[PDB]
Amino acid sequence: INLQKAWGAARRVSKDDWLEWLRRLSLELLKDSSSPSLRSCWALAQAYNPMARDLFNAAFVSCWSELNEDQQDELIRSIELALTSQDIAEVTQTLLNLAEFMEHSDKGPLPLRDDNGIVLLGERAAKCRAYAKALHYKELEFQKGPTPAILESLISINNKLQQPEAAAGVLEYAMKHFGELEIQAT
Amino acid sequence: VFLLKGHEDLRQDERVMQLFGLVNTLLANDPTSLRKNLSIQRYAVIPLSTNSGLIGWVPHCDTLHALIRDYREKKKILLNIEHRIMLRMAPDYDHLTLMQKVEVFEHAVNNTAGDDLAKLLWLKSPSSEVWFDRRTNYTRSLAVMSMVGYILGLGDRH
Amino acid sequence: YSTSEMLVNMGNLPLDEFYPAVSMVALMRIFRDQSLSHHHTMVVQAITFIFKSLGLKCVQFLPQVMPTFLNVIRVCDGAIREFLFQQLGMLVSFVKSHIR
Amino acid sequence: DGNYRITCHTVMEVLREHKDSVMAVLEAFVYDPLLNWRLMDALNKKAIQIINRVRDKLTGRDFSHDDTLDVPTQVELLIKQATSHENLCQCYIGWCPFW
Amino acid sequence: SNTAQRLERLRKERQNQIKCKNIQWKERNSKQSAQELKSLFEKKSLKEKPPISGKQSILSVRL
Amino acid sequence: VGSDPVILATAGYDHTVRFWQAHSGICTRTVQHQDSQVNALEVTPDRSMIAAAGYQHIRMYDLNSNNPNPIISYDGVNKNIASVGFHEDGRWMYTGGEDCTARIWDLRSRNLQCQRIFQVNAPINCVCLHPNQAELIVGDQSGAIHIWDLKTDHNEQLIPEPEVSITSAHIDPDASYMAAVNSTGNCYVWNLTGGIGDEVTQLIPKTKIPAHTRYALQCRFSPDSTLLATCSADQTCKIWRTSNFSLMTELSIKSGNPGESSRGWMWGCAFSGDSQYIVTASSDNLARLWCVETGEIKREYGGHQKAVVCLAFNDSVLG
Amino acid sequence: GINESTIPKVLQYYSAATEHDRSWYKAWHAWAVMNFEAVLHYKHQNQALSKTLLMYTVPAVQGFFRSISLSRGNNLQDTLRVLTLWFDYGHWPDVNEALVEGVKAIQIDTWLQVIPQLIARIDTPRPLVGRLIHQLLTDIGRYHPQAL
Repeated sequence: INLQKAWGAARRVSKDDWLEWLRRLSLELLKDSSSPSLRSCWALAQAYNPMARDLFNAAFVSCWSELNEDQQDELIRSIELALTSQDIAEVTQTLLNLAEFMEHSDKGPLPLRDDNGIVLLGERAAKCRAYAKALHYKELEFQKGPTPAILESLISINNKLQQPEAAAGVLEYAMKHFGELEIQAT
Repeated sequence: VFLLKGHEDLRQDERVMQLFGLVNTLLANDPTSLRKNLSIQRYAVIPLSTNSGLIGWVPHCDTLHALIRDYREKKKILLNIEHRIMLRMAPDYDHLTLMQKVEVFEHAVNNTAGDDLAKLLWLKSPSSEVWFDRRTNYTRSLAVMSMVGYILGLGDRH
Repeated sequence: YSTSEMLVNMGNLPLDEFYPAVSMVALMRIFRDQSLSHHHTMVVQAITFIFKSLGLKCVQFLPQVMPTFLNVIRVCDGAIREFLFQQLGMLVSFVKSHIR
Repeated sequence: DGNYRITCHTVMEVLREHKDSVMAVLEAFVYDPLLNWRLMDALNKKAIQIINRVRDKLTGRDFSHDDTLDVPTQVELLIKQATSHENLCQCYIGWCPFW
Repeated sequence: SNTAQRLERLRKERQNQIKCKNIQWKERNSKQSAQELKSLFEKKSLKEKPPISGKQSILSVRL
Repeated sequence: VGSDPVILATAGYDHTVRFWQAHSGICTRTVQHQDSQVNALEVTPDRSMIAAAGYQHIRMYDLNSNNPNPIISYDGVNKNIASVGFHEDGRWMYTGGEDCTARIWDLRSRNLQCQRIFQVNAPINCVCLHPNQAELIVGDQSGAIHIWDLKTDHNEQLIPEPEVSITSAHIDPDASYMAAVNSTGNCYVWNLTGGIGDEVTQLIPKTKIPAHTRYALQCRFSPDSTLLATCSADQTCKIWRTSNFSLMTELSIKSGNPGESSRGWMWGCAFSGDSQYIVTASSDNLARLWCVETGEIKREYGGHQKAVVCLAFNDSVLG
Repeated sequence: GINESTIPKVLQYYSAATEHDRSWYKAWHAWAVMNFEAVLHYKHQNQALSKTLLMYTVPAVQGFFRSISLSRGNNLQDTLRVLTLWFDYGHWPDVNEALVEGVKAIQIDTWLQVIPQLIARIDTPRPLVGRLIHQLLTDIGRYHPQAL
């Protein structure tokens, strides 16, 4: 219930402030997680920051389930703002791992703008130099409807993933399972 | 750990293990094949008589049939949904002509989306980096046995 | 790889006992290194609370804590060793017959 | 058509380049008097055609004896046969063709 | 008794089992009647060269 | 009761064959057919007995009386029966089996031994009879059409293209063309024998009509030899003319909704005496009555519970 | 193709290649395999003389043994083709002298890969070829008793 103050600050502009905001958010979650097991580690979190980073995923899911639709909705738009604000790899990596943890859970991925925000996360991880995650999101978009933009994007990712043969298969897909005289020369 | 087999002739299996050993050597000294890390997994076969033997136990491996069965039962999905649909549309499936079986078979695969193995391999991957590495090995290891098995003429690959 | 498995909950463990599992591995990570010797005083006071809070469901965590906990007492020196014995005396009072 | 087909092309080229090496081991296998009984269902006449079939499959003269097929064309024909619905439906039920 | 009931029970289905005519395929033919085959199954009724028109009377009474 | 000028019969996976009439949609009689599925059924020229063949037995049923049992049954074959047929005078019955044997059965209960056996290397799917009752056509799964002549014991082997299995073949009653279809939808038409005297059995390739992109199931002519209807697996039936082989009328049963996804194939078709109304039996557990001009259906029959893959429709010769 | 005149021609080229540059694996192997292919061509010819296959079998055996000692690690094909001639044309006295010197010349640690083939034909009914198998099997047990 008090996570909104930790989330909704909007006063973070410098890189250090984002780092301070991340540790304040991580510290807040351990304080009230509706589980005595996580509360006991709150004291060590203040005296040791690295032990609180790996507990961010466990703390977040505990509080997120308790909140109702209205409370959890405000968190979602705060996460969207955090993702589309800075370009620091460290901050994005923490949020990227949170999304993957929710997908493996049986409750499904956390809601976002469009289809759990696969489009937003897909282009966000490209600049973070984590192409394993980026390829996964692009394939999810392809399963719904193939488009020339997606086919071009898949070729680029595989080329920088040291898989020249995998990118070759994408071209053959457009040669026969797509309109002719449409493949760009690039 | 071994697997003591009875009432089975393992002399033939010993001879095909030697054949796979030759294929591994052939792919080892090929510059275009060595770089892709192509190989065939083998297990020890020690025959003891004309109808007995001793097969080595390969760890960390589970059969495909049991792998799919666990996934479907967890998702509250019947193990033989596809088989039931074919029988529902035509109970005498085993007696239909060649053209009629195609209609029943094609109808079953269209009403059920086959992606159990695709999602199974991802839910067992701790991260996305590991998931991509395992998928690449799976694709290029199934292709090797398909061509080698074709030359050897392997059958009954249930 | 087992530690990495628990961080993502690959076993689909229910959240009721998932939190003690993920908390335990995090504490042991900063407990196996002699560099963080100053934090060893208070981390044990948190481990003993987890065992007390759970009760009979902390048995499966014994194979993780005990091998490291006994090793630390052997190598640590000073007033910490006298404090660890009292804490070790509280852990054996929670799990009774499984310390065999 | 990506990793799978390209890998199949690479493996087939290796086998055809070393045809003699893999033919010698198979010949010592089929021509074993005490081991070919299960494949016997003249006396060695059937063993002759088995080796002939293997040699044809290693030269591309398998689908049609009239012409010789290259690796890309031979692999393409195998893929069509393996995934064709006409061949899959005839399989045994326990084989799970639909899976 | 036990088998007495079965004996009369078996007769009940015997009455209804004689209502079907079964013709088996014997492996016999006119193999030696090569010359006689020109008329046994080789009638060759080449006829009906003249065509006849119709007035759609087949469906006239149907609808 | 078969004491009507026109009769209609449908059968399929429902294990029961329904007898219909063109005047109304009511079902006259229901006959039972256990532990088998009907491949194709045809009525004897005497119009007093019908034949149903499927899975190693050809059960014969009565029409004048009301007997739901197979009064006459045939056995001996070890595989399915592709199709059956009768001589114009009802002397002998020719049956095509999946066991690669095309044989002729004798309808006389005496030691006539008028049966002949023809052997091929591949299982057959369709058997056709020449209008003069002197020649016969055998088509296997290898795409090779064997023209079998009854006068002699040699059969010419003709194959338009290999690797493709043919499904149906038919000859118009007026003996003007000879068409057949294969597993890719191509409908090959050859000019039939012009040697009516000594049966020189010569053939030439007349035309090829590219249509039916999906599987082609059955092609059949019309009594007036002016129409040609070919079934297909894409739920569409196209009627072709004998003048220039153009699309005369196109028939379809697709609902236009992507959520169905080929709900049922279109198996068989049949013409009437005047070649005006056609009867079609699809695998959607129902049969429809169509018209060659308006396109829109005339009547619908939905008394079956399972799919129907065969139908028989004959009427009076005059029309 | 391999004809009655092509085979004598190609043997001249391969024979000259061996002497020009010895200790070449692809040189001895190509000449040795051709002789093995030559006898098979003549064997199929006369089944549809003992002294007509002798001029090709003897050089083939000598050629394979040279290649075996020259590969030392990838000679599975070479060590297997020897058994084919040994078990089928080893009953003639002229072939025995080439085989006995070859076995002694080559290293003992080369027959391990072909142990299953040797055990299969222990019971050959020809005493001239049967006893030759026993000597090397005993020699294998002398050095590697736990493999046999």
